[PDB]
Amino acid sequence: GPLGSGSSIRVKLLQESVVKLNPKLVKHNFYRVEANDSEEEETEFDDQFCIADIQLVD
Amino acid sequence: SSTSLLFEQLNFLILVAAEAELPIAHSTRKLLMDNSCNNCQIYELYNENLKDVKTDKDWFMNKFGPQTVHFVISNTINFPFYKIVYFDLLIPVVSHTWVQDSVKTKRHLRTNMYSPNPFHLLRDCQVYISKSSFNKCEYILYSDLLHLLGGTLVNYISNRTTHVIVQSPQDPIIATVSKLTFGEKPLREWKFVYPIWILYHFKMAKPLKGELATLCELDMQDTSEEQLFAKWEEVIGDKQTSSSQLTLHPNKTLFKNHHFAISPDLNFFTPLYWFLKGFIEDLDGKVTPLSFSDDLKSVYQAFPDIDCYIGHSANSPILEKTKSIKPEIHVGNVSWLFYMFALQKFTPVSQCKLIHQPFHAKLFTSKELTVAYTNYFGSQRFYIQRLVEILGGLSTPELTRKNTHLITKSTIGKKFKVAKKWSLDPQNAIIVTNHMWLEQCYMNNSKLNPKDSRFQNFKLDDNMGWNIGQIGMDH
Repeated sequence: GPLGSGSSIRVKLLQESVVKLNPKLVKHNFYRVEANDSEEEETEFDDQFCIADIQLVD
Repeated sequence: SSTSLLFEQLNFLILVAAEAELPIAHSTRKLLMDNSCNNCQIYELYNENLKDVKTDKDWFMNKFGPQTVHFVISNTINFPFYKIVYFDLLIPVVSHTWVQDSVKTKRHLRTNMYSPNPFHLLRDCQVYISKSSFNKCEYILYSDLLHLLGGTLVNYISNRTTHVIVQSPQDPIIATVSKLTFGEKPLREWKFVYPIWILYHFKMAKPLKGELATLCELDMQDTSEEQLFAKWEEVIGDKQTSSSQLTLHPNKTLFKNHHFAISPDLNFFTPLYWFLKGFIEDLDGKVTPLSFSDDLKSVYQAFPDIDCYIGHSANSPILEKTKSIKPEIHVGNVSWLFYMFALQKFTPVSQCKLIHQPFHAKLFTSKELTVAYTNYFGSQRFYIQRLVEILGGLSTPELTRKNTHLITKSTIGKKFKVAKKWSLDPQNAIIVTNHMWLEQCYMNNSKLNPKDSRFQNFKLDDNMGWNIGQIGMDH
């Protein structure tokens, strides 16, 4: 049933933030987001995001 | 007044509930027109005698089509075609302030927070359900109820995630999300809750408060099954009767004269089965759980009133044997129960949607089917998430180079422009196709060619009958 060891979760992060992310987390992949649409005032129109696949901690 | 292309190619219907509301309807129509809406209809509820005419889907499509309606603007849900607009056609119903705020902020704001439905208690929530806590049937049930409560389901963690649903402190997602730090500033302050946070709102139809709110919060000391059982019993147990859930859903005999056999391929956490059984019985339905060891002929002979089967998988041998014993039995899934609850009418599965039958075997893998989508609003986004999930793929609200497909119904917006260019780049080669490709692949259980001309039609909004979720419904 439930996902287990070695699986990952999706985390949406500012591209600027990736280099500062906790280095003890294992990143499986990182993808640059394109054509982002802000649907909240809290997100600015030109914010550049990425998606990181972060491995579940052991 | 200022102008823009904000509402380009979108159709609106404004429902006026009282004569005094006409100036608000006029100002909203001006806002829509000045920002390039395709069409704006105003309909005065108070000026037709609707209580003697069936305002069903055919009535609505004939009166307000043939093109689709992208949004209904209404400060109330108290109009007789709300259920077919919202639960069937999947058209958002939003207050006038959604238009005002969307123009002010120059963007299409999320519709959930602007729903006038008082049962949409979770409208301000963006909820991540942990797949390392729950099996597939639990995940689907919690997703269904979150959606019925007006919340947004997300499959990614961000600084906008308001709630993370977990089963127990043993879920490794808790420590993983808690370690999302930068340096050490956290991505945000996290709220981990047990699924009874969802269930209480659904069962009681009122906000969680006081000690019951605190009991729904993740407690790292809850390391035993017994402790989890005890919290479930206090929050949604038989001493918490549905105080006003039936005020908002007044058909208390929805399931009268129906008796549901529950397949063993639904392996719920046991107090979640108790919740589901109580939900059915509170609506005057009857429940019999089936076991893999039952002699089905004996069970159906002893309970000849059983007329419905509820199961997770279309390919269960229990279901095959059941159909040979009871050829006329209703065959549905748990989502079907909640759809009938939303419609407030018992409805044969053939008149419901593709997602209301026990699920096909996975047609695709995630490597084959990881789809972005664009130009869908409100409950359409939930539907495409579910459709992709039961096809065997993954869905994403964002577009990246990981995506294999972009699903769209029109040519507007940034993602369509980017993905069309990517489709011509041999280094990328993403496929752009419409939602009828997804729907027909599932309905025919076959990997159809997404470049067929019928799936390259990006003017589907020209016909309301092509709304996503309509394929597969019998009249």
